[PDB]
Amino acid sequence: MNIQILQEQANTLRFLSADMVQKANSGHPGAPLGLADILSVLSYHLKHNPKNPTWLNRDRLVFSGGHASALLYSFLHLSGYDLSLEDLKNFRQLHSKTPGHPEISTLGVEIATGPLGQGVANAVGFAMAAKKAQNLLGSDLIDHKIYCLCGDGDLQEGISYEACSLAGLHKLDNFILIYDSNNISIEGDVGLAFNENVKMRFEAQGFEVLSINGHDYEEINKALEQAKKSTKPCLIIAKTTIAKGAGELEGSHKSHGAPLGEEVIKKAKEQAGFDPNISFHIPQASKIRFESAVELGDLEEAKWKDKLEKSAKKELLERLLNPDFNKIAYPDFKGKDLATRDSNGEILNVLAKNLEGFLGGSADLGPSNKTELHSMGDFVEGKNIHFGIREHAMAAINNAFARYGIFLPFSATFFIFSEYLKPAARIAALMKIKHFFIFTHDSIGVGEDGPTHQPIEQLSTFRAMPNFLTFRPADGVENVKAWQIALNADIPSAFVLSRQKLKALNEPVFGDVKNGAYLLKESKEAKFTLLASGSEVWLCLESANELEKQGFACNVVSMPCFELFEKQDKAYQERLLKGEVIGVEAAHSNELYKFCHKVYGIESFGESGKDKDVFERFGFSVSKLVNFILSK
Amino acid sequence: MNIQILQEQANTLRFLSADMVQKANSGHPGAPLGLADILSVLSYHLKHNPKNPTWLNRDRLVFSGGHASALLYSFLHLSGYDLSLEDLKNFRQLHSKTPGHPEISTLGVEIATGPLGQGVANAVGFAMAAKKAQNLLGSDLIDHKIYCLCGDGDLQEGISYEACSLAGLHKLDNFILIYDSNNISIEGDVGLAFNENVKMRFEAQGFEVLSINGHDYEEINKALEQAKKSTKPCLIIAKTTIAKGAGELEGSHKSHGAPLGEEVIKKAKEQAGFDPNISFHIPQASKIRFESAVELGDLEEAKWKDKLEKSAKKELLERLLNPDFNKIAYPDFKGKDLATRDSNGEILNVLAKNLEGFLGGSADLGPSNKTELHSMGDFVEGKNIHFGIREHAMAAINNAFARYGIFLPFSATFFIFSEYLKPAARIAALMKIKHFFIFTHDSIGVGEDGPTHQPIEQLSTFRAMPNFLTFRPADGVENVKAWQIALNADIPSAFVLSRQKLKALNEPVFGDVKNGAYLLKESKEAKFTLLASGSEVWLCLESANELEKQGFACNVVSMPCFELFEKQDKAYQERLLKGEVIGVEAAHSNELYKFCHKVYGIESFGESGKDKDVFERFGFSVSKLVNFILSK
Ligand SMILES: Cc1ncc(C[n+]2csc(CCOP(=O)(O)OP(=O)(O)O)c2C)c(N)n1
Ligand SMILES: Cc1ncc(C[n+]2csc(CCOP(=O)(O)OP(=O)(O)O)c2C)c(N)n1
Ligand SMILES: [Ca+2]
Ligand SMILES: [Ca+2]
Repeated sequence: MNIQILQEQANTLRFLSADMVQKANSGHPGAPLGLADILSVLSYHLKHNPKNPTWLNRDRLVFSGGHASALLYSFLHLSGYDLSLEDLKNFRQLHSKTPGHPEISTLGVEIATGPLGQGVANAVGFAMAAKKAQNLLGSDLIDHKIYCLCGDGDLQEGISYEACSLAGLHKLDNFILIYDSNNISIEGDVGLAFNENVKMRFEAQGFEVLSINGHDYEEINKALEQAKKSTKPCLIIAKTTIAKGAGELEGSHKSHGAPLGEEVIKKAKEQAGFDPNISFHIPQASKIRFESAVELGDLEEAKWKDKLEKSAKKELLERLLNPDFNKIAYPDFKGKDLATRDSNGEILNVLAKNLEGFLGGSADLGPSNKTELHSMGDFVEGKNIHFGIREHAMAAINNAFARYGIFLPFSATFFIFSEYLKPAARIAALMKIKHFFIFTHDSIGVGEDGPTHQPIEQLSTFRAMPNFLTFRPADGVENVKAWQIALNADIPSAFVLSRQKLKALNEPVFGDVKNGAYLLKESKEAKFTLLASGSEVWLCLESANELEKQGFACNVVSMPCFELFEKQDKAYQERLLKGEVIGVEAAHSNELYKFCHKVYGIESFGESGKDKDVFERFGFSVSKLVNFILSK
Repeated sequence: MNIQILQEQANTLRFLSADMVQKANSGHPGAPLGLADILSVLSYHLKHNPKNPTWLNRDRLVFSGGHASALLYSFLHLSGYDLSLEDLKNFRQLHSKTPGHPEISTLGVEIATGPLGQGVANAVGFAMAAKKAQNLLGSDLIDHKIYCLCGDGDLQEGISYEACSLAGLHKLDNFILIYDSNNISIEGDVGLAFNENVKMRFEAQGFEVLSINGHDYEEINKALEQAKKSTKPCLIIAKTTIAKGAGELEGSHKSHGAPLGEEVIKKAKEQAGFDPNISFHIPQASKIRFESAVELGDLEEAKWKDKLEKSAKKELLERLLNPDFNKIAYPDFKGKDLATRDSNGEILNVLAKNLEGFLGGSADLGPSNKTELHSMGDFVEGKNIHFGIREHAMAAINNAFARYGIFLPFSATFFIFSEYLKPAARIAALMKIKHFFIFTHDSIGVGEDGPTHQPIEQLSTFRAMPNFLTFRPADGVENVKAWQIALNADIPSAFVLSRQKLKALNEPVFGDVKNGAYLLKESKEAKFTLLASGSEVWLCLESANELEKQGFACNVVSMPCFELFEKQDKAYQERLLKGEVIGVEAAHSNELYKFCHKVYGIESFGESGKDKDVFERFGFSVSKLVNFILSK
């Protein structure tokens, strides 16, 4: 470790990154160039095995400024991960392993980033997950760091303050946040929009704060040594120059998000002692030095595996890595009238008891969402996590729990406030992680709290989001079957649950919850089919009975999951959807026109009043629905 | 102003609030009881006219903890606003003037609150709007305060840190934030989830911070006098006891969100010297003292009107209050191929030039969203607001600009990051305010940045949200017509705009943009109708020309606004939607099944690659769409 080798290594990273952006004619060269000295020093401190990116006790590295992807990919390549030089040459191209922002399908990428702020919160989540993993498995087996690189944009986002609040509270002395402070954003000088005392901000949240020049190798190294010894979460404020090394583009906002240009790169290479006429050059000394991570990480992982072999926690780790969902005996809710928040809370408790890695919490609404895991204690010793009023950071934190390697997390709030965490839910979907979203208080049935607390459009949002099952169970039995599918699925799920008591259903007549929609009532030569979910299913059952008394044969379809129903074959859908099909939901759900001729929904915002008063006002009564169905 | 009258006034507020919650058997009595001493003192400082809640230079009061509604309503009633005692007795009842959280249809309510954090950001917005109003009209005409009451929940939300960052930057010495620090939330002790040094946090953001006992009248008054003289935004940290005055429920989390109970209220009244056997009692001295606001506010408004009469800014205020949208000469984009972000940026500049109160900005993406108002300067002297990377607080701030009385604000970001501000967009919709949302980079056409930056489900979300027009113009001419409707509408609008160049359309054949969907091509005996919006309209025009060459008569429908089309009469919709109707959009838009037999959309997340590569991968080519339409 000396200046000449560190300079060569950092410049190798710079010019790989610049060359990648240039070949693509797209991307972000400024942050890579600004960060290249820090990452060169950090490569000496990072404990990781490039040949086994799943090693449980690896240090976790997060690039919250995911636009700096070319630098990440340069580093993964150089360090010996399964990412080739040819992969680097296909930066930002269709179907490459080097997409414009990082994706977990690229080995070595810990978590997808891009939407600013998320990475900072994910890094907090990894640090909390590491603290829990240490509680379970012991400090002999879990003792690693979590490093996050972030920029101005990350620290302006609300989610960064939310997550960092939690990091200070939980004394996350495994978390090192490195802030690239380059005074530049897309609109130019960061001073146009931000002038906080960042050191005071973070000290207020319980961090130790170090302040460095991010192009001085000795200072970077000294800060990392001191950070690694901290008794607090630590922030390193690193003053850098955007596009450092790129001559006329140094410090320019124009370097943020467009290629540097061929001539700028040539001049830059000249100044650094690189040949301007070659691209994608990796000097020998740098190549050997970066790739030493392979030998060193192999040895560290071997040492760890030896500690695991001696551990009393071997069998526990095996259960955490291989949960048996089929063994679980769920509650039997057959014939029991209940609010689905209450059925769901019972199920959460059964899962927490059966699954040592199943945990989670609510954003200050445990008692209302019914998510308390009774007698299972508070984090870190126990399983209940108190996220505070921090819906967005809760979801981004739990995204990281779901990536850590041994956890099955849930996030809970009122369905209306799903909107506060939706960007993080989207990242769960993009990554196809197993993270469960618990959303209670699902409709105008909320009643008195009024229209700011009454969901209308949120069902449409979650249904429209790809890679995300949205279950809206009509009773406890549906709620169980929903969980059984969710645990076995390869994508995340949300559970949309009532405040109010719902009536238990009779048994399926044809199909079941796994088909997304199924029949509760089936009539030969049906003139009408009433299709509903959740709280509206009994309205439909009753309306269908009135229609039958008037001489109309009816099917009734329960649809606890739209997305699953979309996947059924045509013969199945045809058997359910007979005659004139009317969909009925306390939501503004135009998507039901995919399966229904008519939709009996809610097209406005709600009203503050008693639940029965509000449902009647919005037309959810047997008399009104029957009059609609009979068109008069 | 003495202790005996202040105590009686505060207890009047307590027991009105308690009695209201109790009669409704629903609501939040804890915060009202905790806040009653502060609001009693604050009533002496607040400058307002109960008989004219639109008085432009009134102090603006915001209850960010909108669950404390019963206290707000008690105060409005007592002060002489148009809210009756009978209204108080219909708290939380269907169609009352006293809904569970405050709504602007209740006179005296400055902004709808309920979703935590929003109010704090709205209060920052009112303070910024006041600073701008002072820039325009002079400090002789604008010199009022903005008071915000907030709780733990507000200050844990990210949006509160975002907005308070901006308040410190902009030196908002008209903003007084009063934090009800009662150590209690729904999950119990706030320490389970939050332990920041709140004074240090706010000092880091450029605030003066005062710390008081919120049940000591002299200390409250002294803090307000000092706050009103501050050269910084000021935070008053007020230590209170939740449900103060309610005996066994004092300091209990059970008082947060459920009625205190009849016996608890009786005991409370006994201890305060009120008759336990009467409800909704207003003592004479308190009644006279609170209602003195009527005489005092009438006199202050009269004095102000005299200052207005002498002002050089009289004619300007009249133009601000009565904008003439019909006079505006928009750009003529007929036959011009352009990205709709670029057409839209030109329109923004024309509006900013024509309308003295039209202003706004982007969340660090001015250069990319094309929202710079060229040569119109930076806030406060000018019109461009640099929100930073703070999408959520931007929207909540602009909600308040739209409520202030003289402004027409826009908020801008990439459409994918609309998700970060959606809860505040919902409040714009709930209030039916004129606030315009500018969302560029609307589809997989984004290209290289990849799936985290490529909208899929966001169109469904905004369409599903009530009271919100979502325009997705196919060319510059549609973009203009969209603005013309948006300015005349009684609800907010979003503009969903391309990164990439789009082809100019030919003229409408039947209907126009004001109908939501209209015909570009109409054929007798059409076998197919191709319906699209935005960037997909030319695909449809070309595909329809290929279908015609193969012998199939086709209609082509441009649908720049789904919500407007939903409002057209059946005869109009029937003329457009002929034969087999296929909807085509680069979105996962199942809502199109409302108007289409088939939907040719995107059902997954996107991909990082060149825009032309990504569109081809996802099927957006004439050959592929024609093969789909011909079912083979
Ligand atoms: C939530 C969110 N909003 C907006 C963006 C677009 N964006 C990408 S980077 C950037 C500026 C970030 O600057 P910094 O974080 O300061 O980037 P650096 O320029 O210094 O490379 C923005 C607004 C985003 N990726 N995510
Ligand atoms: C964004 C958001 N999340 C959750 C809620 C539900 N909620 C209402 S008040 C509250 C606790 C707020 O506590 P404080 O603000 O501490 O209320 P106080 O109990 O002291 O009356 C919560 C979680 C909400 N209204 N908005
Ligand atoms: Ca920066
Ligand atoms: Ca509180």
